[PDB]
Amino acid sequence: PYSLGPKISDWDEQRRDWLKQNPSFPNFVAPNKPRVLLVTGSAPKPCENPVGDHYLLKSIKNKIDYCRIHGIEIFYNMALLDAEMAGFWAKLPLIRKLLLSHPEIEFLWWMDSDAMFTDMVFELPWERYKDYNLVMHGWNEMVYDQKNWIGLNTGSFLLRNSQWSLDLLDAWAPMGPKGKIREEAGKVLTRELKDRPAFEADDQSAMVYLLATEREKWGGKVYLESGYYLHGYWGILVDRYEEMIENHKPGFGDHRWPLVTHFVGCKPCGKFGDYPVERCLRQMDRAFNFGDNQILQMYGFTHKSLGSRRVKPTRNQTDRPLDAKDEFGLLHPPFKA
Amino acid sequence: PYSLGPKISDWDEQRRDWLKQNPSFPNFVAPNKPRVLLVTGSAPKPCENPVGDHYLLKSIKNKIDYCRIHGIEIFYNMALLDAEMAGFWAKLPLIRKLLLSHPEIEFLWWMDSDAMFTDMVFELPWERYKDYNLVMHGWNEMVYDQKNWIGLNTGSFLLRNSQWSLDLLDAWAPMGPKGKIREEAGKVLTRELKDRPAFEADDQSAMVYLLATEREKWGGKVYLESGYYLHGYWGILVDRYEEMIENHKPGFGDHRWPLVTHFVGCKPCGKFGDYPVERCLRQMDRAFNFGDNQILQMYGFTHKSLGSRRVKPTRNQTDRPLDAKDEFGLLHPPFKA
Ligand SMILES: [Mn+2]
Ligand SMILES: [Mn+2]
Repeated sequence: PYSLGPKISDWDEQRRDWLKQNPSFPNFVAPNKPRVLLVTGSAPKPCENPVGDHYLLKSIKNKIDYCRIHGIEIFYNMALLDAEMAGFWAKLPLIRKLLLSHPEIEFLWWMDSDAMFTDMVFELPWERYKDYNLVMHGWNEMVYDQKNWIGLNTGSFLLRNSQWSLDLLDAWAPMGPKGKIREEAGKVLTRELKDRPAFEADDQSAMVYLLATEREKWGGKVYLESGYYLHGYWGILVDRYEEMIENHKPGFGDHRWPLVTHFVGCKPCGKFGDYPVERCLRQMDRAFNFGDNQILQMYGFTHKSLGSRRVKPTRNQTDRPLDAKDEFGLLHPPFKA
Repeated sequence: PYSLGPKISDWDEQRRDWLKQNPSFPNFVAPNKPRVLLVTGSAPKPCENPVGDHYLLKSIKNKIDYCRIHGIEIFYNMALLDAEMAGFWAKLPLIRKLLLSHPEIEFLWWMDSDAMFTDMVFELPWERYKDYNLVMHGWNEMVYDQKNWIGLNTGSFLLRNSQWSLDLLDAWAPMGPKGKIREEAGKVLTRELKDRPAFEADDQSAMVYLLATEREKWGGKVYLESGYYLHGYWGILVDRYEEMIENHKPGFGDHRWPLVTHFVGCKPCGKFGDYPVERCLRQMDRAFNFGDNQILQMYGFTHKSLGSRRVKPTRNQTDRPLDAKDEFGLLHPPFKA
């Protein structure tokens, strides 16, 4: 029987004792501000589609920028820790290892390489989640009533460092082991979930199924967020960027200015995507520049357009660089004070 | 004539005033630990040789890991701010912009994309530099006496946020403007510097020439460091990794375990390069794994060999993960306390 690791039952007590013995490493860097580790990753080998690595590079630059502004540490994984949990299941062993190795982290933010930050101002509403252990974008009706395989998203989620979360990982992993287990679990998921195509079990479908069938055990500590785009499906966002620039401003996080643009269905690095690679790549460039404009503007620059790598000044140089203060206070924000 | 920007003459007073008004952003994060921003970058377009982008991705992962452990923020530039200062000269306008935009940073650490951290334990000896404004790997005799074009290295250096440094940037830039200026400067540099081949002016040669011709003006505040490999030439280091693993341990930073392995002359993003690309990529793989083993060790894994992307456990999983303080104290080091 597959196991993520030796059973731990007293992790909340272990963390409590460790935190008391190591006050230099508090789990809350401030009142309503948990210590957060953002975790992402990609394969240790070059992309099968070679230009895909350039897009991975732009993706990590984008996350570096958001995390620098917001005081979040980053871990970038390139190692397969468990051959049975390859592919999109690889995040489970990695997450468990990081939680157990970093008792000082309160929340782990898993974020796919193909999920891009497009609101550099918006800060997660941490106080909203003080009584919750897992936060995912999604809708209660789609998950619990319809059992829709896209009723939630596992490409951008928050998981609290807690015994509950270790237990959740154990309950989530069973459909993952490569081979007959994952193949047959995929048949179950396609039969039981709404709108799922035929393919081996994936972690997102497995989470929908877990929550829909075991709601009494898990649902009370799960927050399905639909107020802002913790995950934002690219197809309904990327063509609207210029309208957002004209009508809105960074900071909204929702349809007015999405926190995350996530390129589900695109395969820039592998093969067999649902959308043409050329369309995906050009929209990924637009999303990158949409986010990057918010970084460059702190420094007096902007992209000439969302489709151009070239930048231009937004203002003249000055011999009093400290008299202004950037429009959105991202050079010296309270998240880093 | 070319100018990096309008003349500022009172930057030290401006920073002093800003720091007093913004005590939430001190320029020293600990008694003798300056606030440091590590700056790197790469050209905005995809590599002409697509696999080059994979190596840029491995490079930034490596820097993320070192900087997470050592409490250093990262800025990754992909924008050309000045068309005249193309190529490696592009770091001058970038550095100036970042210094003037981040008064809270005390040192900017410029590090090339082809420079990799290979000692994850070693911390820079900041107190050694308390009376200096520019720290580069090199030798006084090679720069000031021999005027050798490789007597110092500008691919990994520390520059203090100060008026002196603004003035240094102004004095360093004049040979940079692309075209006739850079071409004619290259003829002067090849004539005046020892061992320099014939090519247009580069920023490293221009720094040797500045210091050798204007030592009274600049030399007092420059620290040419040779006690550890703030820069380390890959061609003499990479073959010795096995010997280092057998005989030494991380933390020395020098010939026993180099802080930086720098792949000067390797150009995996372009078509040429001074050295055969095959050895370049194989040795970049080894340097990445040499550094990555120090990260993975914390988590109970190691690369199967220095040439392999695969990893293996170094120990069994446990239900008491917090009793093991990792060998080199990198999970909870004092740099992040
Ligand atoms: Mn995804
Ligand atoms: Mn270099």
